[PDB]
Amino acid sequence: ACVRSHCSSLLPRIHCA
Amino acid sequence: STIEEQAKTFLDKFNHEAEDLFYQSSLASWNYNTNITEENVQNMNNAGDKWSAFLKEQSTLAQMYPLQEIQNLTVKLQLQALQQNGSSVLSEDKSKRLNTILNTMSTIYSTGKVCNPDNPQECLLLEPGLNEIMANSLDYNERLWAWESWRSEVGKQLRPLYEEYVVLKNEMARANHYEDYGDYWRGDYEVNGVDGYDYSRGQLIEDVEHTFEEIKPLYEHLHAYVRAKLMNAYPSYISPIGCLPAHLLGDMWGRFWTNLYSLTVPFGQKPNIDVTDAMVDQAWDAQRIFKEAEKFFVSVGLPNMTQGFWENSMLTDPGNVQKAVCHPTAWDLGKGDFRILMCTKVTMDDFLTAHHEMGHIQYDMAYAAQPFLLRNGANEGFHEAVGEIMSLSAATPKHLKSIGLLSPDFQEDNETEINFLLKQALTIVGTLPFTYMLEKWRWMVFKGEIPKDQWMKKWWEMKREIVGVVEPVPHDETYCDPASLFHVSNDYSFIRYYTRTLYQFQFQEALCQAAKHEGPLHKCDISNSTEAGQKLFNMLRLGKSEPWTLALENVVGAKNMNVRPLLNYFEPLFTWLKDQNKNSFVGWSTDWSPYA
Ligand SMILES: *CCC(=O)N1CN(C(=O)CC*)CN(C(=O)CC*)C1
Ligand SMILES: [Zn+2]
Repeated sequence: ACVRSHCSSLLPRIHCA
Repeated sequence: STIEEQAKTFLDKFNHEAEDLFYQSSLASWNYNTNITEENVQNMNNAGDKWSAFLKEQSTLAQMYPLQEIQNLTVKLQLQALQQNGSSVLSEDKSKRLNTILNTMSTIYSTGKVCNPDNPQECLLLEPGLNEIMANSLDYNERLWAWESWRSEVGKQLRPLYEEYVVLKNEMARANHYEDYGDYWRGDYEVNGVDGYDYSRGQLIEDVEHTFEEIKPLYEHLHAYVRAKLMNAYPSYISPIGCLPAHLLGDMWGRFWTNLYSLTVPFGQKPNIDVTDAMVDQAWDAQRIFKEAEKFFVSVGLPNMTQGFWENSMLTDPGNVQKAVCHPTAWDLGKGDFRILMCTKVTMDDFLTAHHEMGHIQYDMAYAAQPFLLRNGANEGFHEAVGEIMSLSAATPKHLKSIGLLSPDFQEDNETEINFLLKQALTIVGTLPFTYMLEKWRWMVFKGEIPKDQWMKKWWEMKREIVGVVEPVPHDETYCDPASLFHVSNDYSFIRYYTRTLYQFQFQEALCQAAKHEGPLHKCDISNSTEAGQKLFNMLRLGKSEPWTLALENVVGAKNMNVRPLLNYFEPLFTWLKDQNKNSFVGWSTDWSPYA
């Protein structure tokens, strides 16, 4: 699902891609 | 020559470009989130697509290097990260479709609004519109309007899409040889092949249920107490032996019961620890709040924040000249670049949130010592538990007095101790049944233990039995009330909130011993224990290089999650609730509803 996360939060799918 | 030579060649090259491409991407994402423009959206999309492109290509070329032939474990772990991830075996036609469903569902969540039956064209959103009602309203039918309108107007648009989500998600999960997509998600906690520290997916269910059963006695008494109180505040509307109505729980879904504190407070005649007014009398600003968090981590022996954290961070809302996303978020951009984004207000809540957010920074900074692909928390519940324990110590009267937000003569007593524990339980213990139930429902839907013609039937049964929470109005299979929550419509695991909750109390007990705390655990501040920060840093540092079971064991001396520490924290409240509830009914009819 991941590999490396850049910001601790669960951002909305529309604007985090 | 060898194949393990070619693998290191392969990695050293991947890491070089990935370190650059990851940063160009996180930097664009930061720009957008700090300053929402079309050009920043564009850079973020462009930079998003390059990393995705790279990471797809690389992942495929990683298969040429099968782990069996690789003797170096660092290199293996990296090659595994890469091989597993960056892979969608779902066909490009369907992926396209699923990528759309996710977007549409996400949009409908943010966009959708309920225009008032009455009102011509006044339209409330969920935020801040309906959420202001569902937190602050003390009117049954106003809360019920917001609750129902939300589920019957927005949720019913998600039902067609979420049904199709489950199909494509389960195809994707089974193309990787997982039983189902719930099984894939349980895979985050999977340690296989580390003799002595292994953990299987089905084991997670076993420990979640075993731990939950040990928590039922406490929630039962919390629920009984809260219900006895909501009868005073909503006489005529609540059965004394029934479930709590779903629209009366202090937020849109009842995820937290935090907003019921004023209704349910054990001793209101006592002072409220809130220090927001001392913060304001002492003219605290955002800088101060964040320089005080920095001092907390330095006291346990962790580093200071970087120069670049103070230069590049947005710690306040930039006005109307600039559009920022004001969700508190800690950032790890790469290449030594760490930033927090937060619209800090001079409030006790934000003070504690600052400590939660900077804790993620300390985590990210720690595991910078790790190779790129191992720069992650040990499991989806570790980062949140790291956040929560910082907030646990900073909220104590000991610490506030140490920083001068509380008078040296504050009278912490038994009543003061019980009010705190009650407010804490309403937030921490209250979300445990709601969290377990929700992920259970989802596990079961993905598995196929729930037919589409019973999704909402099972949802509300499960709510009644597990959560003790009944719908105020009958809902058919035209509804998708699950997806009316951010994480369900936005495709995110929810068990992380359960696991992080046990972890956090497991961690605090160990750090409070390391720090040699005297009294009850809820009054513990690891503030000046370098031995506590030492113990903590040795786990932060690992990132995801070791199994989460060894990571955990480093801090707590045990290889699995465990509920004794959480239950020891609320023990005084637990014995208080039992003495209180002895003339009330403990337990709930699963059949009584307000529409009976
Ligand atoms: C490993 C992937 C990652 O870094 N994340 C991005 N993400 C998504 O893929 C959704 C758009 C969810 N994550 C975050 O919200 C990070 C801020 C993690
Ligand atoms: Zn957090």
